[PDB]
Amino acid sequence: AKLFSPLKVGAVTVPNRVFMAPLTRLRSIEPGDIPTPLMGEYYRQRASSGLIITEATQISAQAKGYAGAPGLHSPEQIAAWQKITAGVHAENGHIAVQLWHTGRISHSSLQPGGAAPVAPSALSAGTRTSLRDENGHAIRVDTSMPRALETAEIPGIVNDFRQAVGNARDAGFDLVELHSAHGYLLHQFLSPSANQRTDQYGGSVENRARLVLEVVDAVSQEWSAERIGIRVSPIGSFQNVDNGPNEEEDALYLISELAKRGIAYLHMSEPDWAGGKPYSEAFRQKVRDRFPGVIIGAGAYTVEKANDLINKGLIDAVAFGRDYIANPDLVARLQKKAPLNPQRPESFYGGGAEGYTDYPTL
Ligand SMILES: Cc1cc2nc3c(=O)[nH]c(=O)nc-3n(C[C@H](O)[C@H](O)[C@H](O)COP(=O)(O)O)c2cc1C
Ligand code: NA
Repeated sequence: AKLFSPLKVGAVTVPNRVFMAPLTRLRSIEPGDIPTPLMGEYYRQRASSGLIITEATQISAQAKGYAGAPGLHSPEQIAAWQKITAGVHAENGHIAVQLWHTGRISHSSLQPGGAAPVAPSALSAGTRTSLRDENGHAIRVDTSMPRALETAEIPGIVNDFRQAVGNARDAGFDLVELHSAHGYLLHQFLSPSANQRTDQYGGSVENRARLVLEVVDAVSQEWSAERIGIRVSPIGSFQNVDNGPNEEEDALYLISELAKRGIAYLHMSEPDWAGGKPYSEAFRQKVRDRFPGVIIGAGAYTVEKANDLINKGLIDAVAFGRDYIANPDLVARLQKKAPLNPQRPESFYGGGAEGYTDYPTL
């Protein structure tokens, strides 16, 4: 029953702890990377969630690495998001925008001027991203070799997160979630496998965490620390980005730095979903010891797991991913122990209403 009780999340009080994890769906309008009324209906259908966390959204045009992913850096984008947030709030829902810079998980055809994408170091991501073929359908393509950011360019990255959070506030969102996970730009700097820099942003864990903490500080001053959430994936390997040979201690360092800044929540994307070893309770307790604020757990969660960890005080809420794709009233289904619709993975990425707004309620 506690999974269905209210929770204060920074400045915002949500009615339950069944959260919608951020899910890239690649249905935005190109050119311009504009959210659509169809996306608004998708999110409106899921506003019984205690907190919707949007698909990852570009902080700038440079941030783009997927065709079809939305932006929050242009007046067109802001206007369209404003209708989405209004739609969710008119269902008495709550909504946070996940903000990313994709870094080296990108393609030069998606970048301003067709230039190479940026990263902490000029090292191939060794993975693929999603473009659109001439008929508008998602296709997987090798990422482009990135250019290493100059030291003097790091403030511009911070400044672009800062402005994007300003726009998130103007656009009506309740919170923002910094995307510091899954091998995108912030995680690239955190990871010794993607970051081989020789300036103050590479090497030691203090140098590697510096950018993400500069971002947290800037966006907290732009809006408020109690409006800032962050998603991390600091244990295991994700999209070919690992967390180095001291991953547990390094993770606990970052978590303690985040706690010092009073942020609204810590959202941990666990490896049990991808194919790694799941968090031990001893690790979870070390996290909790360092982070007394809201912790969101994610990745292959049962209701059993959710109750267990919530009743134990180790997490405060759970973000459901694929089950939210297929079940707009997931909250009701979980309370009533009803069954779930089956997922149609062939329509997760790209397309239109089918596999998106056409999953039914009880
Ligand atoms: C289609 C799809 C899109 C996703 N998009 C994002 C994203 O934009 N940002 C992010 O942080 N995680 C993203 N994820 C990871 C999920 O948010 C989630 O954490 C993961 O799938 C495991 O949780 P689950 O077992 O409930 O699906 C995505 C996953 C899927 C399947
Ligand atoms: Na040089």
